[PDB]
Amino acid sequence: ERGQREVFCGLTGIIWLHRKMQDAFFLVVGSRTCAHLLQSAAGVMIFAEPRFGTAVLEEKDLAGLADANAELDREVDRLLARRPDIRQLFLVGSCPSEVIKLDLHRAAERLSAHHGPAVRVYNFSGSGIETTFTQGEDACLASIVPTLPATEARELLLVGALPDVVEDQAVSLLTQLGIGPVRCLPAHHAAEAPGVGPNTVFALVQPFLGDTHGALTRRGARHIAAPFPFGEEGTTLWLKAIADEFGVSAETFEAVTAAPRARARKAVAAASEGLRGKSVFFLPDSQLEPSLARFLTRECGMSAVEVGTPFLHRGILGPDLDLLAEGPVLSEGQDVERQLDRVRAARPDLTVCGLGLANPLEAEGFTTKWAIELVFTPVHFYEQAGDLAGLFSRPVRRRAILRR
Amino acid sequence: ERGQREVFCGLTGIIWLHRKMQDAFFLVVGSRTCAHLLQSAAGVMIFAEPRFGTAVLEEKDLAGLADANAELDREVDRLLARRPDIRQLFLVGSCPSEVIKLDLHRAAERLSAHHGPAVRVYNFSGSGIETTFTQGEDACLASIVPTLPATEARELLLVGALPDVVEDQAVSLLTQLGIGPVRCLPAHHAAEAPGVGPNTVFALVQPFLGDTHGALTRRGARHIAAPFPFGEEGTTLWLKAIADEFGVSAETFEAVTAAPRARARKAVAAASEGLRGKSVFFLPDSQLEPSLARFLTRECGMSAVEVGTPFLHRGILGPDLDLLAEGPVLSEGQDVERQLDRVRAARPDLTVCGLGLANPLEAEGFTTKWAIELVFTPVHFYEQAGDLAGLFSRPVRRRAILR
Amino acid sequence: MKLTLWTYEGPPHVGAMRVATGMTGMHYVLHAPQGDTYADLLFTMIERRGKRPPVSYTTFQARDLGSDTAELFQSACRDAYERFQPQAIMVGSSCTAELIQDDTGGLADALSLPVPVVHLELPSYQRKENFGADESFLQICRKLARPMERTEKVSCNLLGPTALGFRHRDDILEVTRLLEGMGIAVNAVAPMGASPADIARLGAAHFNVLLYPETGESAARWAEKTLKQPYTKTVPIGVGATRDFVAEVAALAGVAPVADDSRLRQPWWSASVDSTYLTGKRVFLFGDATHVIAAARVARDEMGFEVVGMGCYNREFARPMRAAAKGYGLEALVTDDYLEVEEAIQALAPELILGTQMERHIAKRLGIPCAVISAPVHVQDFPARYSPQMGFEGANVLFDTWIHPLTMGLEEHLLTMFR
Amino acid sequence: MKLTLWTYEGPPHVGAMRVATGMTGMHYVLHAPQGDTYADLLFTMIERRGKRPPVSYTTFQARDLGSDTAELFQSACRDAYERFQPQAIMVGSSCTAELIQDDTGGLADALSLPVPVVHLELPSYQRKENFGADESFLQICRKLARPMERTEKVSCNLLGPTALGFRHRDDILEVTRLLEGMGIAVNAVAPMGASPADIARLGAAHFNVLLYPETGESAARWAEKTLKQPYTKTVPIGVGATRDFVAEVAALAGVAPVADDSRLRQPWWSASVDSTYLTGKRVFLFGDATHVIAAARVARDEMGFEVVGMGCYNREFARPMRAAAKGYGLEALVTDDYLEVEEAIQALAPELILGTQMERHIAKRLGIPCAVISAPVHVQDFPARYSPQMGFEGANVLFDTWIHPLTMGLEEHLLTMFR
Ligand code: SF4
Ligand code: SF4
Ligand SMILES: [Cu+2]
Ligand SMILES: [Cu+2]
Repeated sequence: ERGQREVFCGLTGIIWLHRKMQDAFFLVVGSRTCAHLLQSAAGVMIFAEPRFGTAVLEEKDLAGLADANAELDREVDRLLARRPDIRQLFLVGSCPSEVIKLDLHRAAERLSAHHGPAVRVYNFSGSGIETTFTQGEDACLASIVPTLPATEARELLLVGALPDVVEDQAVSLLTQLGIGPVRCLPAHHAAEAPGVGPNTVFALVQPFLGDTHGALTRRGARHIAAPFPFGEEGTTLWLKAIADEFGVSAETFEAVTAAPRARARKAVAAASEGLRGKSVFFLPDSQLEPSLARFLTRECGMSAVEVGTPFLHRGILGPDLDLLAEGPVLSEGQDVERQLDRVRAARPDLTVCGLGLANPLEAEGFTTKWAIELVFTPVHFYEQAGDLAGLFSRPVRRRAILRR
Repeated sequence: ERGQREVFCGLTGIIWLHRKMQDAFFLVVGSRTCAHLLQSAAGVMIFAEPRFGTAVLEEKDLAGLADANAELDREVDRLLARRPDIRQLFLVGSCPSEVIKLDLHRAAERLSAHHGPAVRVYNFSGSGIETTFTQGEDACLASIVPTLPATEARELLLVGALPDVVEDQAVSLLTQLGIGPVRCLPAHHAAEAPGVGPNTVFALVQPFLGDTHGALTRRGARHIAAPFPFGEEGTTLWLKAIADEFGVSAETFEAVTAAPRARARKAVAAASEGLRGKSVFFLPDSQLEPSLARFLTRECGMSAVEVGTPFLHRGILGPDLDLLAEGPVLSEGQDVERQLDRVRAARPDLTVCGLGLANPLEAEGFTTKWAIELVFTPVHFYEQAGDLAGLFSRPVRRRAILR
Repeated sequence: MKLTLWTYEGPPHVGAMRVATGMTGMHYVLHAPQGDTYADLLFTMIERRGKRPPVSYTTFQARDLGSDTAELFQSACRDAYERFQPQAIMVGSSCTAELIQDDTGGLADALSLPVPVVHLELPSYQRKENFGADESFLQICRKLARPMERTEKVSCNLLGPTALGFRHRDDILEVTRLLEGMGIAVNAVAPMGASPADIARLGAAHFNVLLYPETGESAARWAEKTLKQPYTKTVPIGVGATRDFVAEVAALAGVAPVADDSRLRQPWWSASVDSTYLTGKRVFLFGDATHVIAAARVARDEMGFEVVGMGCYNREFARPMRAAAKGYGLEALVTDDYLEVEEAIQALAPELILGTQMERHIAKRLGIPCAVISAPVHVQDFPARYSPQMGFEGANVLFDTWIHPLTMGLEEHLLTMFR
Repeated sequence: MKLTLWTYEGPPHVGAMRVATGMTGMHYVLHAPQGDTYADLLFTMIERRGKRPPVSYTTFQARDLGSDTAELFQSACRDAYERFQPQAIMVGSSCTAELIQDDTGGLADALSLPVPVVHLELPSYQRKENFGADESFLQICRKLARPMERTEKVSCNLLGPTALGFRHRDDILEVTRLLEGMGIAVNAVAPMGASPADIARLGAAHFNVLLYPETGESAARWAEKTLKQPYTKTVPIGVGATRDFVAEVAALAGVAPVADDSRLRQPWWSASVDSTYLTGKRVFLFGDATHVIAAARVARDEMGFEVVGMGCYNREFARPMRAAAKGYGLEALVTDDYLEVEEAIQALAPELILGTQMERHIAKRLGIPCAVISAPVHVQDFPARYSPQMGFEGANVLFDTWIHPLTMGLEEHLLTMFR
C-alpha cells in the first residue's frame, strides 16, 4: 500500500551510530528540516555536544555544485580545525542534497585527497526518499565496507552497532564457544577496523542490515542466516548456527550455554507475567518487527496479529520467519491510515508503533510500545532478554491494569 | 521598659559555638519548645547533623530529680559512645531545667568525674529566663574560663568566637604588627585551650562578652578596652589599643595597617552609597547595636535615631560609646510594643530588628535588616567592612529598585 | 529522656499559635519565658506574613518568679486587649509556665475582659503541636459556636486549615471552587480566614468538610454532637479521593455530584507513553497521616508506583495509619524519630521519597529522588504560585511535583551517559 | 553550509504545523519526503496531545518524480478530504518539495475541493518556524476571516497562541480570567483554540489581543487593516506589564480597568526580607524576543536583578530587541547560533540565566542557576499543573520558577559549608 508512511528518514541512524563509533563524525548536508529532525530525535545528546552536524543548505548553496562543494570543503576543514580527535567523516546524503544532485561521493574523494592520512571521509545517503530509519545505520556500514582491508584468515565477523555491554557479552559467549575470533565492522576507531575477506564468514546481529550484508557478499564473505539474538531462543539459535559453522560440538555448546539460557528464560518468564495470551500489533518502524514477533509469540506467549515491516529482506530473515508461527500476518509497505484501521479493528492488547502514533492510540484505548526505544536500549542476547521482555511487559498492560 | 521582649534565649548562640568548636557538643536539657527553637534557628544546620541536641524532658523527668539525673547520665553515656570525637560536652541549662531546679553543676561534676579526662563536662545556662541570644555565647565562654590552666607568660587572649577567615585575618594582622602570642579562648579543640595568668592580657572582639570579661578578670587577666573591630576605623582603633599595650609604635603600625585601612575605606564607601544621609533604628537583639551603630554613623554617614540593646555593658563598650555621636538616644529596656511605636513615630530609613519583627515592619513601609545575619555573617575587621556596609545597603537598594 | 535534634511537631502552644494566626480578631496571650517569642519568626518568615502573629507574651525572667508571674500575665492580657482590641482572647501556658503554678485561666477570668476568653489546657510535655491546634480550635468552638438556624441555601464549613499548614491556602481555594461548582456555598473557613463572629455562625452550616483532621477532627466531632453537623471522612487529595469526596459531599448536601474535570490532566498524562517508566517505581511515604494516606492512594492508583514504605509522625492517627498501610501490605512506621525513618529508607532503598523536609534531606544524602508532601517544610516550600494538593488542579500539581525529581534524575543520568 | 547542531527554530513548515494542530477542522496536507513526519512526534510527546496532528504527508520517494509526485500530492489532499473530513484544508511543502518543481497551490485548485484551501508559500531556507507559524496564521485569516458585524458585548481575540508554544494553554486561561474580570469576553482564541468557523468569527471581535507577536503579529496587522481591529502592543508578563495590559485593554474596550490583585503575591514575596539577597544578582536572558523583553522588565523592575545579557534568537524582532536592550545599557544579542550565546554567557558570567532549554543546559554545564522562560522546551517544560507565565498568577509562577534555582543553589552551598 502506497500511502502516508510514519517512519523516520535514515538520518536517525546517525543518532545511535556515533555512540558506537567514537572516532567518526557524521556531517549531514541538508536543510533546516534535517537538522531539526536530527536534534529532535537526539534529545539530550545534542545538549551533550555530539558528533553529528548539519551543513545547512542555504539559498545561495542551492545553485551551483562547485560553489556549494567549496563551502562544504570550507566547513569540513573548519570542523577538523575544531575536531582533530576524529579520523572518520561521513558526508551523509539528505533529501535536499539528493534533489540538488550534489555529488557527495566525489566530495569524499576530494577530502580524502586533501587530508586522507589525517581523516578518512566515507559517504552514504541517509535521505528519506532513499533510506528509512535503521537503513541509515546499514547504509553507513555498507559505505564503510568497500574501503575495509582484505584478509586471508577465516575469522568470526559481527555486523551491527551494539552497546558496549552487549558487544562484550556477545564476544564473551563466542569465546566460551572456543572457535572463531570475533570482529565488529562498526569499530569504535578506524585504527581497529576489521579485515574482510572471502574466508571471514559474517554473522549479522540486527535484521535491518541488508545493504551491509550485500556489501559483505561483494567482498566474497558468505552469510550464515540465523535467527537474531532477541530473547533466549533467538540468541540460542544464533549461537548454535555460529557454532555449527565453526564445528563446535553440540554437547559442549549446550553445556557452556546452559546457564545464561536458564537465566534468560527465568527473566523472560518473570517479565512476561501479563504478556501470556495477549495480542500484539506491529507498525513498520525499525525492521525489527519479524524477530520481535518471533520472540514475543514464542517466549512471551503473545500472539502476533500483524507484523508490519517497512522493508522485509526475506533472504536474511528466513530462519526467523521459519521460527515465526503461521498466524502472524507479515505485511510490506506502509499506509498509515490503512494500518491504523487494521489496529483499530484487530483490537490488539499491545501495539508496537511509532512515537508519533503511540500517544494517539493510547488515547483511543490501545496499549502502545514505541519501537524507537528498542534500537536505543540493549535488547539483545540473554543478559538483556529479561529487559527486552519487560519492555513489552509494561508499556502499559501493566499500567493499564494499574490505571484502569 | 518591662513587657514583651522579642528576643531569643541564649540557646541560639549554641549554633555559632558548635561551628567554632569542633570537639564540643552542646546538650540542651530543655523541653520540646527549646528543641523546636534550636531547629528553627539552625534552619539548614540541623540537616547536616550538627553537634547540638536537646534532651527533651518528660513528666517523669520533672517529677523525679534523681530519676532525671540518672536519665541524663545515661543519655550522656550514650552520646559519648555514639560520638567519640567529642572532647568537651556542654550541659547547657534551659528554662524548664531551671524551674525543675535540675542542678546541671552537679551533673557536670559527676560526668567529668566518670568520663574524665576524655570528655570535659562544663555547665552554662542558655535559659531565656536568665540569658538572651549572644548571652549564650557569653555564658559558654564564662563557663570555659575557670577551668583554663594557669600560665606565667605574657599572652594575648583574643576573646570572642569569630568566623575562621575573620580569625585568620585577625592573627595575620596582629603578627604583622609585632605582638607576642595570640590565643583564642573559644579554641577549636580542647588541647588548644589557652592559659590565663596575672600577666595575661585579653581583648574583646564582640560587644557582649561581659560575663567572660568578669570571669577573665577574676583570674587576673586585664582588658584591652578598645572599639570593637567593626569597619575600617573600628578595626584601626582596636589594633591601636592592642598595640599601645604591646609597645607597637606608630611607624610600624602605619607600615602594616595602611594598606588594609586604605582598601577597607574604599570598600565601605563603595558599599555604603545609599546609606549616607539616612537614619537607622536599632532594636535590642544581639548587643552589637552600639558598636555597629558607631560604624554606621561615622563611616557610612548614617544618622542613628535610636540604638536599642538587650543590656549595656558600659565598661566594655566604653570606647565605642565614646565614639558615638550625642544625637542618637540609647535604650536598654525592651518592650516590643513601645519600641515598635517608637519606630513608627521615627519613620526610620533603615530598621535593624529581629527576624520576627522584620516582615511586619516591611509591610508597614519600613526598610529592615535582621541583626541575626550580623552574628552569623563575617562582618568584622577589614576585608569584611565592605560586606558589613553592603549588608545594610542592600535593603535600601532593594527598596529603591522595587519602587 | 531522649536526645532529639529534629522534631516533626513543635510544642502544643505552637499549634495554638497557628490557630490564633490563621484566625482574625483572635489573640493568644501566652504565658511564656523571655525568649519564647521565637515562633513568630515561623509565621513571618516561612509563610511570609505581613502582620505580626497576634500573640502576646509575658516573657517573664528569673526576677519575675513566684508572685510576680501572675501579675505579669494579668498585665500582659489586659495590655494586649487595650492595644490590639481583639474580639476574643486565648490564654495559655508554655512548658515553663506549665511547670510553675500560675493558673492562666483563673487570672484571665479575674481580669474580667469584655471579650470571650478561651482557656487553653495543653499538656506540653506529653502532647505536641497538632494536639495544641486541635484542642485550641475545639475550645474556641465550644466557647463561641452555638446551635444556630441553618442557612436557607445549602452551605458548608471548611474545617481544619490552620496557619503554617502545608498548602492550606491553595487547598481552601480549590475546595471552595469544587463546592461552588456543585452549588454549595462555604459558610465559613476555620481557623484560617475565620473570626469569633464566624465561629458564632459555624452552627449555620448544613454540614462540615474536614479538610485537615489533624487540626480539626475534634471540632468536627463536637459540631456533630452539639451543632448536628456531619463531617466528611474523605480528604480530596488525588483524582480518586477527589471524586469520592465529590460523591460524599453531594450526598451530604443533597445536590447532584458535579465536578469539573476539564482542567484535569493527571489521568491522561499518566496514561501517556512518557509516564510508562513510572510503572513499578518503589516509593517511601512519610509525614502527617492524612497526607501520607492520600499520597499512597494517589501513587498506587494513579501513578503506577508500588508503595514500599508508609508512615506518619502523628500517634493520634496511628490506627488510621496502620489500617491504610494494611491495604498496601505493609506495616505503618508510626514514629517521631527521624533516625527511624532514615533506617527504614536505607533498609528499603526507595526509588522515590515523598515526605517532609526531613525526608527531603535524607533522600539527598542517599541520592534518592525526593518531593515534599507533608507539613514540616521550609520557607521555600510555601509557594507564591497557586499550589494546591487537593482537587483536580491539586492532582495536576501532585503529578508535576512528584515527577520532577524522577525527570531530573533521568535527565542528569542521560547527560552523564552521553558525557 | 554553516555546521548546525542546534536550531532554535524549526523549518517554517513546523510552525505552520503548529498552527494546524492548534485549530480543529484545519488539516495540513504537506508535500514532504518520507521521513519528514518526525514533527508529529513533537506534538504527540512534547505537548502530550491525545489526537494525531492534523497533518497529512505525501512521503514521496525517489521512484516517484515528475508526474508521479504531483499525483501523490493530489491523492494526499483528496484522501484528507475523504477520510479526515476537515472544514478547511491548508497545503504546504517541505524543503525537499520546495526544491522540486511542484506547484502546491495549482493542484489544490485542480481538485476543486469544496472546503476552502489556503496555500502557504514559506521560504524554507530563508525563513524559520516562527515565520512559518505567523505566515500560516496570516494566510488562514486572509482566506477565512472576513469583515462582519461587531459583537453586542465587548469581545477580544487572543491572537498568537499555538500548539508547542511555551505556556500557551495556561496563559490563555489566565488572560481569559483577567479579561472576564474586566468585563470583556473572549470572542475567539486563535489558532490554538480556533476553527475555520472561529477564524471566520475573528472579525466580530471589537479588538485583538496580541498575546504572542512572534506568531500573531502578521495576523494582527492584517486585522488592523481589513477588520479594523486594534491590537494590544503590550504582552502581560509580570506585574507591571500586566497593569499596562489592563490599562490598554480598558482603553480599547472602554470598560473600567478592574484588575484582580487579591491573589497577587509577587510584590510581597519579593519585598520580603527573604528576597533581599536577590538584589544585584546578574541575569542573562535569551529566547524569543517577546519573552526576553518581558522577562528583563520583570527581573529588573520587580525582582531587583541587574540584566547583564539581553538577546533573542528571533531575528524578526531585531528592532524591538535592540530597543529594549538599549534601555538596560546593553547591546542586544540577536543571534540564531547557540555558540554565540555560550560565548556571551562565558564572558558575562551571570549569577542566573533565564532562557530556552539550550540556555538551561549551558548553565548546567557552567554551574549557573537556570530557569526556562522561552519557547524551545522539552516534554518536562509542559506542566500538567496550571503554570501561566502571563497575568497576575503568571507573576507568581514567574517568581517561584526564577527563584527556585537561586534557593536551591543557596541551600546547597549552605549544606556544603555545614557538612
Ligand atoms: S533527510 Fe529528507 S526526510 Fe529526513 S529530515 Fe532531511 S529532508 Fe526530512
Ligand atoms: S526561652 Fe526557655 S523554654 Fe523557650 S526555647 Fe529558650 S530555653 Fe527553651
Ligand atoms: Cu530539584
Ligand atoms: Cu530542580
